[PDB]
Amino acid sequence: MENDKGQLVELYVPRKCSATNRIIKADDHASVQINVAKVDEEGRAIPGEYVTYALSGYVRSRGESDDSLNRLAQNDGLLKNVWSYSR
Amino acid sequence: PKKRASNGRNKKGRGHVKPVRCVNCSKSIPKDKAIKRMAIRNIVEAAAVRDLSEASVYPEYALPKTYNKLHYCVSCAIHARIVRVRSREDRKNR
Amino acid sequence: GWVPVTKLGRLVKAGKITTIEEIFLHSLPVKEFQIIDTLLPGLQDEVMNIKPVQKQTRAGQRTRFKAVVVVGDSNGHVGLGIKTAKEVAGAIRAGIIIAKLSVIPIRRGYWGTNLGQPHSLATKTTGKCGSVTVRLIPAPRGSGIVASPAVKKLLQLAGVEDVYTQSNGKTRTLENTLKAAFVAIGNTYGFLTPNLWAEQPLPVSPLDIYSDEASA
Amino acid sequence: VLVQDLLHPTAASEARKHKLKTLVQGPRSYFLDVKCPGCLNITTVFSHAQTAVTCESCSTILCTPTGGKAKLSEGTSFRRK
Amino acid sequence: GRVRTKTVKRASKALIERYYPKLTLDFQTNKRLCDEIATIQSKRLRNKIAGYTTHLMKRIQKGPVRGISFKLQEEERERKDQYVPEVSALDLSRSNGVLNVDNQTSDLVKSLGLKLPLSVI
Amino acid sequence: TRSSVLADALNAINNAEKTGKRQVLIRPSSKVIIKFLQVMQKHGYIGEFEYIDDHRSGKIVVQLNGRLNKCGVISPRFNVKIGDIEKWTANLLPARQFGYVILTTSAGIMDHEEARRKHVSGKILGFVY
Amino acid sequence: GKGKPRGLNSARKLRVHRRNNRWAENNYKKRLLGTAFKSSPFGGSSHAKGIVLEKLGIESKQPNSAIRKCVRVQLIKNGKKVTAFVPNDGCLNFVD
Amino acid sequence: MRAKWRKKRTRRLKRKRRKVRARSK
Amino acid sequence: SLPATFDLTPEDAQLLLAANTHLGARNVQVHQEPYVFNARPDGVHVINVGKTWEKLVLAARIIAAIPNPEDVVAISSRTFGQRAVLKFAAHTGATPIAGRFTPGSFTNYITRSFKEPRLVIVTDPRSDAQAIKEASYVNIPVIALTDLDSPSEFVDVAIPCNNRGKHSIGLIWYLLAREVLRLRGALVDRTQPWSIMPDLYFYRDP
RNA sequence: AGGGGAUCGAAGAUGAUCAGAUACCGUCGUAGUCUUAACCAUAAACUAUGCCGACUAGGGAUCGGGUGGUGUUUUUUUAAUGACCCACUCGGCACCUUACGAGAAAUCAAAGUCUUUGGGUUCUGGGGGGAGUAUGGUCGCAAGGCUGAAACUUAAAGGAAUU
Repeated sequence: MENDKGQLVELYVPRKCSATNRIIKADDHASVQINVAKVDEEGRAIPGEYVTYALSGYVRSRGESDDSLNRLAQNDGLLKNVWSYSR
Repeated sequence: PKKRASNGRNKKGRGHVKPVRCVNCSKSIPKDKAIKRMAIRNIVEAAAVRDLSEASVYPEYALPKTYNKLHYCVSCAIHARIVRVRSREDRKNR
Repeated sequence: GWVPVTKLGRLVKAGKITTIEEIFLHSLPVKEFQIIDTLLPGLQDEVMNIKPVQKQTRAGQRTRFKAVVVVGDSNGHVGLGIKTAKEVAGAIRAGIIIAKLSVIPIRRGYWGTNLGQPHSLATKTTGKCGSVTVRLIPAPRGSGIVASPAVKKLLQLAGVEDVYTQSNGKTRTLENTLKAAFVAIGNTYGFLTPNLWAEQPLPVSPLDIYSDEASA
Repeated sequence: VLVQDLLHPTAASEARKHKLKTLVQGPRSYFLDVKCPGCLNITTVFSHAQTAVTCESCSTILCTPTGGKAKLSEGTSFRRK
Repeated sequence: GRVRTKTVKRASKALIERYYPKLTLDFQTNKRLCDEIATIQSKRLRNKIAGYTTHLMKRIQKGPVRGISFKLQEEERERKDQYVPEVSALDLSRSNGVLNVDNQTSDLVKSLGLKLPLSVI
Repeated sequence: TRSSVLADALNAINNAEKTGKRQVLIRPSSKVIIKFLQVMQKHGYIGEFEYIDDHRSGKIVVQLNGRLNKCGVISPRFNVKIGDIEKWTANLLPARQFGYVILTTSAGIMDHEEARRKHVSGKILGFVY
Repeated sequence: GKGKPRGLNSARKLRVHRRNNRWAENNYKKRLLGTAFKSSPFGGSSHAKGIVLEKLGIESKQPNSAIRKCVRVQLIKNGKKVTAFVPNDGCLNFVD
Repeated sequence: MRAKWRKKRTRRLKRKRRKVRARSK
Repeated sequence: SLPATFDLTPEDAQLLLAANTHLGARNVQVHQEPYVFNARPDGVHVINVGKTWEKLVLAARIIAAIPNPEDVVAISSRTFGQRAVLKFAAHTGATPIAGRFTPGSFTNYITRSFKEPRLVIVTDPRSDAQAIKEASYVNIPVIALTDLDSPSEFVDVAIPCNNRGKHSIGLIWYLLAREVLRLRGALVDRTQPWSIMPDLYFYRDP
């Protein structure tokens, strides 16, 4: 939130899930942050560079966390043919 | 409070059945509600077949078994120790 | 001495994490009441009441005291904790620790002029604990916290300057209505107000970047 | 699945659903051409005829009524139209 | 009853934990050795501690039991951790150089990796 | 039987959002539903809806982004005046900053803020936020 | 539908159902039936004078032990026999 | 009392009241 | 993407189909598992071994993303993967919970088995429900060797494979160790096969 | 009001047990239990959950119909048909596991989509007794059914669970 002069009021602008856009609550102790290492040419991971994926607690509880992760992985190019939009 | 999903016993979609009679105290109970135990016991008691075999005409081979179905009321089944109470978790067990 | 056990305790003691916001942002679990007081040194305590609870035994009762303690500074943080103990003072001491461990932040807002500082709540938020429901409707400036004295004190330690309140059910149960009110100020960030719609990069967890100062 | 294409279903999914539950409502029946032995006299016969069709030239049963698909006579040949 | 108390039970297991060979397979020889090892203020208590220890000394001879952890348990299983079958490690063996598969499994092979030995059943 | 078409469509949309689904099959079909979807698209609460056309009522498939919270209908369609708009927005919206009461009026289907500027009022359809 | 009519032209049904349902209220029945003007000894009045017929003494109900030192007074307007209560200590001596 | 026995008692009492009623009316 | 050298080689494909890893379960199959590929006449549902490889290498990248190689935790309650976890916990770092997993290693902060992991790799999620349940409370991603019928609750990364067999469980652990070791930078070239036998991770009957 | 009337059996007659037992137990036994024609309009008549419509977590079994698979078995080995196996579909009686969600809880695929309160519609309840009583109507041969109070009295009853 902002006031009239433009400085940013309200603290800790919260994160959102990468599958279904929803604010991750502070006490929502069911949401994990998936980190994927980046390979480059030689086939070795480069420490420090990660592909950050966030999944909310509700998606994990449903059991669609695996389905969502492959969709994001395939969309960003991590995986190739593990997902099918026209199921 | 409610105890079982099947309130009396095994009746969902009928509404009414022909009742049966208990074999012990002659109590009238619904056929579904009654607890039935089948008796497959032999016509002779435990052991004693060898005594029968020696005094048996023909090469034995008879060994008849009596078959009977017994219907017990809730009061008689518990009293006769045929049906015993269980815990709430064990109640759901079939 | 503290000798923290958790990774978060080691990080805050070493001085790596200097704000409670990072833990709130990353939803890092914490069970160490040193962590909360170190990052929030202006942290106060206010006990509503002590209600004994009795369990019947073979010979006499086993009277124990139940105390409700609120922990929270008046600028955006609040926490609640309930614990039973044989001694009333021990229950209060344990209640402070639990309420410290259950410190939650607040999303303040305005009834609206986009002019000053966040006084009321951003949206309407309610929480239910048993049968009691507590509605927190935003209120104009100068209205104040119109509610029961217990929840008014809890909201005054949460940083809210003005709000509207509605309650339904057996509100006389103080513990239930406190927790129900606590959930109400806990779901404020849950609401997705259209201002928080722009996409942002996901921050890397502090533990991942500070794994060197972890364990051993 | 939270992300699936309800707008372009696969062939297998559409062939499995009921005719009233597809993306667009369409029949599952078909029309067949049956010829009596010897004479051609082609005629069109529904899959579920609900009656006993006879070519007007020859008084011969070409199909028998059935609750589901009509059962054609043994001495007949069928072809999709 | 002769049910041993946990005090003599836990101490006896701790004695064998670090002292495999010291406690001999006989009661009298190691009964005084237990006194020399642990600070026991009762002659009766050390008598029962050695009795359970000697009995545990006999049982381990028959075979391993629960809660042994005697600094030598790993010695066999660190030696018995390299079975590594010499040739037939369930690969390129157990058949006539061809893998027995089915029709549907073959369609999986023709997906991307059709260059393999197949034996459709 | 089926009384209102927009009520079923909005209920299905709300259920899909609660189930974390980005799509929902709207199948009572209508023109009010289409217009109700257009005004939602104007404020970005939904994605893209494309209407499947059979020779019957029809079906609508709308892609949902994780920005909608609750969309409902106000049945019966009350005859809300121009001075009662503020009262309705004070009982159906969380805050005055956001939230749009979608009402049907003699100038078409639109939200409460546009009604104030055009100085017209009609029947109340529902609310979106 | 929450068990209630919800049409834009259905107002008589709600109005009628409200009329019968409000009769279950004790205050609604007490006011409209006007039992205070028929059966109430005071007849819808805050005070009522009378004549002290006799001095009375009643015992307390359970968990208690006292004599309340009441009085039986006949109201003037109604002419009904009504028991009263002299509140303060040592106040029966004043009355007669 | 049981509901059946209370209802039977008040029904018999109603019968007695109606029998007394028939004598005057 | 990837340098395209991580595709399923015929050597790895031959190994995977030799242990009957593609052989799934019967009609029991959750709707959350679309990896099934046709169905055998007997009733066994065939799992596409190709989708397993991309999911296997995805897990390897996730494991390699962990900076310190002790937050990785491999848990197994079934006796068919006890040796695989122990060897995986000795070749690629990580701490083993092979055998009994006490209820509270992740939540109770004063216990002698208290650890704070960043990634949990269970063998049978149905048989390791307690480990998954506690991992949910403390915000830790879960990687499971799941089958078509196995539940997917609180499981973020799935590894389609056969869990009703010592051969398949050991092979997946062996392949996961191979991929993660290459990504770390200790197994030199990615083309040369590993110098240890895949049967090392296997569990003997005695 | 007739027919029928074998077992069981409101009443009743006896045998006991018991301080008392016209109750439980035993032996008889009328009305009744069956049916014809005409009445009675009640029940824990309960799934204590009104009817219609839409959406929402999975899994298996089963009933009825339909579809497909050189599927199996069957008569004349092999056509049909029928009976089974597998897959799918529609309507059902239902069931197993979870709890997004609801509830005071017991529990619920609704008892969910209700303080983020609105799909359509009907009926009922406003503390416990008095009381479903009194009276007035109405139906019935009667027994009884429908509608249905007041005076007066009380600070408690009542529901789910914990020790």
